[PDB]
Amino acid sequence: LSLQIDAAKVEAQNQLNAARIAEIFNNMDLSKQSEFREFLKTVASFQQ
Amino acid sequence: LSLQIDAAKVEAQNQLNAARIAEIFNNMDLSKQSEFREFLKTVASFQQ
Repeated sequence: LSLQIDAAKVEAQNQLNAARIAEIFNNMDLSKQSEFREFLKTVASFQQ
Repeated sequence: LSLQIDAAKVEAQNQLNAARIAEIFNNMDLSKQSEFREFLKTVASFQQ
């Protein structure tokens, strides 16, 4: 009972970690570069 | 039982901390610089 329960929720946490962690690195870095293209967008409006 | 349960939820909280903390630093700083590009946007409307 506790064996397959705990192993099951262990793998559940495993998809939780792959999911959340990937969301972290991706969303953080890519949103940072979105702020980058946005800075360059405002500079583009300046050149306009 | 309590061993793999508590270790399991410890790593669960670990992804919770990486997730939420990264959300903090990123969203705060990047949204701050969004207020920056927004100030410069209003100044751009002034120059217009």
